[PDB]
Amino acid sequence: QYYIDPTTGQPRKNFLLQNGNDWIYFDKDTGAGTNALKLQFDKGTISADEQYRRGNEAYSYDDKSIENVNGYLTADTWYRPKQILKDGTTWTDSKETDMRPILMVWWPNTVTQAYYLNYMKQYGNLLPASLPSFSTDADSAELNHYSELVQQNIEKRISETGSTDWLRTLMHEFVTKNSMWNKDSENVDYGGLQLQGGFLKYVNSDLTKYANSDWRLMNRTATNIDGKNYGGAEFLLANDIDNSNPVVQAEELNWLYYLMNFGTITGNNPEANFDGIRVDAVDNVDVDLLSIARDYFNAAYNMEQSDASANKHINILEDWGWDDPAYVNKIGNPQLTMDDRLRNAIMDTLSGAPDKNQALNKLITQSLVNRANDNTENAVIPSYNFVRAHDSNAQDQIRQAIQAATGKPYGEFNLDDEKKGMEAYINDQNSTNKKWNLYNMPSAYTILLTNKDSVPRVYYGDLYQDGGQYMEHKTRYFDTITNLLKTRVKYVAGGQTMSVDKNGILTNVRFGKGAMNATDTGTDETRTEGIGVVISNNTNLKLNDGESVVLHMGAAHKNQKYRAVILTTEDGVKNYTNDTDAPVAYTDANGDLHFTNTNLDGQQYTAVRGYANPDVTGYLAVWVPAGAADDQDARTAPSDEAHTTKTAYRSNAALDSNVIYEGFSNFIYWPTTESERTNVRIAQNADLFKSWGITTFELAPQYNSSKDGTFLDSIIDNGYAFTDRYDLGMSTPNKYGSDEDLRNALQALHKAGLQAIADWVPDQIYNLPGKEAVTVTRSDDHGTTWEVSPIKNVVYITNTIGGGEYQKKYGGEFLDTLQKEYPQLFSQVYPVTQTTIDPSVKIKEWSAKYFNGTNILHRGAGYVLRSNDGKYYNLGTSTQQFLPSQLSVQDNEGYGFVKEGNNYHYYDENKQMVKDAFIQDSVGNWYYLDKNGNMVANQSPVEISSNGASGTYLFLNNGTSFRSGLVKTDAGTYYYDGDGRMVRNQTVSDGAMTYVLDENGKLVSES
Ligand SMILES: OC[C@H]1O[C@H](O[C@H]2[C@H](O)[C@@H](O)[C@@H](O)O[C@@H]2CO)[C@H](O)[C@@H](O)[C@@H]1O
Ligand SMILES: OC[C@H]1O[C@H](O[C@H]2[C@H](O)[C@@H](O)[C@@H](O)O[C@@H]2CO)[C@H](O)[C@@H](O)[C@@H]1O
Ligand SMILES: OC[C@H]1O[C@H](O[C@H]2[C@H](O)[C@@H](O)[C@@H](O)O[C@@H]2CO)[C@H](O)[C@@H](O)[C@@H]1O
Ligand SMILES: OC[C@H]1O[C@H](O[C@H]2[C@H](O)[C@@H](O)[C@@H](O)O[C@@H]2CO)[C@H](O)[C@@H](O)[C@@H]1O
Ligand SMILES: [Ca+2]
Repeated sequence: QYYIDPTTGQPRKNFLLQNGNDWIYFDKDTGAGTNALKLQFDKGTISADEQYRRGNEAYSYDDKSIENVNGYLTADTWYRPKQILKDGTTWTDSKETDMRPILMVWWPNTVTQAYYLNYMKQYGNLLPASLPSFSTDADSAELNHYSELVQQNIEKRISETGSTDWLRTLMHEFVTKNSMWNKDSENVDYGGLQLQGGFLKYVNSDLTKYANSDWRLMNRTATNIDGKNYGGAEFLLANDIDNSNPVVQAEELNWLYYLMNFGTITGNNPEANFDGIRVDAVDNVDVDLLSIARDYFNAAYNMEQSDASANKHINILEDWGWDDPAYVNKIGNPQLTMDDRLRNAIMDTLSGAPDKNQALNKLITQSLVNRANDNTENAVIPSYNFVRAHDSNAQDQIRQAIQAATGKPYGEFNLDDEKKGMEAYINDQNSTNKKWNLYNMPSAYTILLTNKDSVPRVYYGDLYQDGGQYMEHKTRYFDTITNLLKTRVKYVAGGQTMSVDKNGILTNVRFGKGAMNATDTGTDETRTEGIGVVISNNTNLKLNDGESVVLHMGAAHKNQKYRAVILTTEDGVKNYTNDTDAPVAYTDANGDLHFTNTNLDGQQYTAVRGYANPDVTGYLAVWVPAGAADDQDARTAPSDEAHTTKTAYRSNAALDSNVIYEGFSNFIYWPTTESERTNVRIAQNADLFKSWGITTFELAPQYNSSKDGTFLDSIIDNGYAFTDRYDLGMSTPNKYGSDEDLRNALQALHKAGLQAIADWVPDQIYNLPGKEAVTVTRSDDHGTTWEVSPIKNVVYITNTIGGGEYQKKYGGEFLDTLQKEYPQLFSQVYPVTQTTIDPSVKIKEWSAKYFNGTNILHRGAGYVLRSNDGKYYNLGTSTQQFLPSQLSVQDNEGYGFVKEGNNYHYYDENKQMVKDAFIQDSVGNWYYLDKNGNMVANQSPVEISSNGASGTYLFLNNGTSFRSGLVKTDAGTYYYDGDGRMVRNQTVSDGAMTYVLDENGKLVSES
């Protein structure tokens, strides 16, 4: 049962021997002999082709074996295969860490497969650089051979690097070059409020049921409560919160309570709570939120009881829609509407270039208030007005200056870029011809701060340079505007008149406290109060000799000395902060002040004429009575008299006595030292703000920025773009300081008698790190289906799960207290939902079910993998378990080596019988299927063309092709080479053995 050559001691291995009628086969490994005629084909044999198919199957359909999102697969999915083609050569059982890209073994179509091969060649170096591009007409057999070659090469590179890090990067780079897997399939469009290039609305589906909602009532703003009109755009930025969901509404109330009691809650400090809110993005949320905030404020503070009660909590609305004020008034002015008519009148008549400004008359009429003869109180819709805001004529133009100074694309910049753009923006601000800054700021602010029936709001960036550390540099308008502010405190009160003369010149008068009309004789304090303003926007203004400008100061101001507050000069303006050295003018017996093209009593700059300089383009002069005491204060305290209408604010002298300060710019820099922190500096300057008559300080939103760079707000970290609603400089400081700095700023403000406004931002949340599979539809800013998009009811990977530790800690945590103290909040029925809020679920973590939609995420319409007929692959978590065929186990019945009658056959991948072909098995044996498809296993030399020319083969009874071995017969000994072909007429070596074969193949000698 062993065969040795007794003369050499050496054993014969892989040796077929005839002994009489018996044949003995001595095996390859040990030379152990068996009856050759009883060798049987191994029924469990599989081909090398089948071994390859199976190696690449998924190890299992576990979450652990196949990267997924809610069970769905993506173009980025890696998986654990059953086996790894280790080092490109050796199939080896996979470890749990042997993840491989699905795109190594699967492609959505042959085109993408072809493109994959070209990419892996060109950028991966995973095929020879010489090889020709595979084209659209490329053959499947050819694609598969080179796909297998890429795998072999990938495996080789993994073996040498010991890593797949490189392959993660390479594969993702390839993925993003496919339209179906990048922004190109997402219909990028910036129309309307698609600020980030488009939206996907979330829709109900059986495929993503955990993301369903019964709400998502969109665009239900002041003009669209019943949903039967168009309304404002629901979608604006990032992850849109569904504020029509009663559970979300209760969480919005919870958050509002957190802000209003922030000091108590986070610092056990009753001096560090906010006093009012700004409602951000009013026209982009369910208007129910306005009544919800109302009702909370009513219950906590009795807002509607009196002016004294309402005015202790000044609230504002970011409500741009021109129909909003009528509605806000109807619901009780719980938060002050803006007057966007009036701000636009300033834009059209003062703020434009000399060739743009329109007739000044618009200032009188285009407003919630007609100001020709404003001689009454509590008669109009109360409102705030402003000339600029952090995002109104600031952020676009400042980005334009940065683009100009650096040449980088619009809205892209680092800190150095910003500084360089800021230098260009300030130089422009200091020019007569401005490209990026508004014109006539002193005149615009003069209108802002001398208007009756208005709460003016002063913008930080008109006092201090927008970019810089907080309050680091002043604008050219700082002296002008603060002079206006102190002057407003001291003198501005009573009735108002405005008119425009035949020369287009505006006269604006306030009579002083105690006088409503030009004919009122006034009270004690009227005399040295009031103000007279002359404005032109005509840089070429020239009065003809004899023509005049008359300010009708009124019957309280007959035969009276006036002095200038502001006069225009050739190069700028002159400010007078008190009577000293201020030019004077006297009213006549009627109370009229007269100006002409001639100076008054030799006083330079007292003639009316046009100028053009960096301050004034046109004309500005401002006059007040001389001889006011230094402590004169023309403000009115709010009455505690019961209201007789359902309203918080009323437009009257007490409300008018308020000034809001928007105390930030988007372009405040991150502090380099603790002393540079915005909130530190606010705390130190509370008495200064007070001295300007600021009664409420609007702080920036205090939420830590998501820092994700996806919009300006998360580039310059203003606090409008955040993951964690309750994290106010708490996990780490915000741009303005730590939460302790915020609390100290609130306390300092309160010590000075100022209120503080919390910026309430219910519209959206950014940068949620948890992926989620959600059925979506590409849509416009109103959630109208984007008709040309293929993304309609398509599963898409969103970033919707998370919200930070403070949302977790505080989410829904004050609802108990609110229900206990103010049960009436929980029975109110809101007009859009037509139901109450729902405190029964606390939101501690966000997910898709709580959102209306998302900006487009550039993952591509087909990022979530589907079969040809549109069926989604899935582990079975959210829909039917279904995997690509290459990942799945196959039914092996009638495939591979099949016995039929007395013969074995081989059926290929198409269940087709294989004829006249060699097939190798998984352990390296070769078999041959003859021209009738029958395996040859007859142990006799047979002629076969493997292609040219004909060779002599021998197949043992198990079907294996005999190779690299001797066959000793009674008629002679023959040698078959490494290809299983009989050797004739040469000398060969096989290991230590040298064989000489004659022309018939008979062994002549060995050694
Ligand atoms: O004409 C309908 C018009 O209305 C809305 O736009 C408003 C927006 O809601 C306001 O906040 C503000 O910007 O004024 C706009 C004009 O009223 C829709 O959002 C818009 O698509 C639509 O054109
Ligand atoms: O901030 C959300 C707000 O943005 C848009 O409003 C513009 C407005 O159209 C302009 O007049 C400009 O001066 O400033 C605003 C803020 O950028 C939307 O139109 C509005 O509906 C939305 O609430
Ligand atoms: O608010 C006083 C103002 O009212 C009228 O103008 C309104 C007009 O009634 C409205 O339809 C609205 O859309 O805008 C106008 C103001 O911009 C008077 O015509 C006007 O003289 C008066 O100042
Ligand atoms: O065909 C391009 C098309 O795109 C946008 O139109 C949207 C539209 O805004 C939607 O409300 C809805 O009807 O689907 C359309 C896309 O199929 C652009 O607004 C439009 O100008 C343009 O024609
Ligand atoms: Ca919204």
